Amino acid sequence: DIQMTQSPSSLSASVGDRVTITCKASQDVSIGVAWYQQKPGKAPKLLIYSASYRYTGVPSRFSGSGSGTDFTLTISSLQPEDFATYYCQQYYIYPYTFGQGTKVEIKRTVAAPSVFIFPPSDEQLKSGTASVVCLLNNFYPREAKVQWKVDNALQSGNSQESVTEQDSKDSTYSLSSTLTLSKADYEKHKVYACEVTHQGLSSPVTKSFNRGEC
Amino acid sequence: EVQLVESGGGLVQPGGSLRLSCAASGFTFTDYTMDWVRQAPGKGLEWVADVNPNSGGSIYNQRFKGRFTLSVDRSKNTLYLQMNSLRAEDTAVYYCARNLGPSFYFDYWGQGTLVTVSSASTKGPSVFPLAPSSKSTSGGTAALGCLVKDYFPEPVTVSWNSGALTSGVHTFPAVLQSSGLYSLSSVVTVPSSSLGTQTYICNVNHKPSNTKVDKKVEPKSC
Repeated sequence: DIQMTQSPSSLSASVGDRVTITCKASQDVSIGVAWYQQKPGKAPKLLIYSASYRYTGVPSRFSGSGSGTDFTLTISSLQPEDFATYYCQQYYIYPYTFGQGTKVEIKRTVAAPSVFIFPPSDEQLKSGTASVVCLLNNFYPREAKVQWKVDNALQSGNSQESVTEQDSKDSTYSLSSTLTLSKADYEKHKVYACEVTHQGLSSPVTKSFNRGEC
Repeated sequence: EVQLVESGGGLVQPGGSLRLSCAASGFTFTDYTMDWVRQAPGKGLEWVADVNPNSGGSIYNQRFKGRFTLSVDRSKNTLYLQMNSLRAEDTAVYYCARNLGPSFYFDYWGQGTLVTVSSASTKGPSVFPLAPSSKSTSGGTAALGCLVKDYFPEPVTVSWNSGALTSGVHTFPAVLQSSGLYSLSSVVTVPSSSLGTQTYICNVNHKPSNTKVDKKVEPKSC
């Protein structure tokens, strides 16, 4: 069937910048191409059809061009709310295939994360486990490293982290890292700390607490 | 206004069955054709099928023939996707979408409904407080929250103070633990001067297990 390949797979651009996304069809599809925008947790929205027609009500900054095998979607002036995955699709030839999508993120001024730590609740302890949570709030860029240390020993394989989708209003991210141990293991140690490294921090930041005191 | 509301998604075992519904409104339902497009977790989009509400004729995507059946009730403006012999690979968010032109591009999509194909049992979450303390206070800002742990399947909804508190809230994407159960945290930052003066309750709702929990999060010494 016809394959639709997009490039780049992801990109970061500043507010006000002109952004160009490409989509290559494995064979001539004349002008039977559409573009869609999909924001986190929302359903896709039609932006362009017939390769160059902006759909009714779509912001003017969105436009499409091309015909044959090379198509392009252009955002004339990127806005904070434009963080999303953009997909092209060819719709004349069954099975009406979509491209893999291009992730667009907004490049903003560097912002260091505020770091907060939460000891396990006494409630969870009586459940047999202890989850320690470290929160990195409202930062940019997305890249950040969180390292857990129990009595100064670096942890591995016992933590998981989650990052929020880029904020559509101030383009920042937040991240949660959860260290989980059984109650038995948790009570065999004293100092629990998360060390955070990020571009906005001149030096790593460490937040910690003593089990016996929390 | 134009709206497409899907429903019927949920957890089903491999080889199980499910029926998704799409209630249309705000336009002459019979003047267009309707489709279903799906998206597996963290993947792209895949067209599923199209149906003409005037003739009932439908076109399916190759690999879905035999287990997916499209139908429509031109008396309620509703579309249906009957699914049988479900495979693990069928786990995805299924979107209902309107097809205006003769071509196959869709101008309006519903919010979608999640279908999870797994043999794992439904389990309600434990809800633990992420207590605010000096350890979660940075000047005029303090953080607090709730840890929603060990539930299945997705999703869970979390609100603060019955939706009264929305600013400063961050409900993180769930993570799948090794146990096969999901876990997520919801946090909120508030001015430090409001801690001892305001009550903070996280309202957790896990529809799949028909469980609803409220948890008051109080400051702690640490």
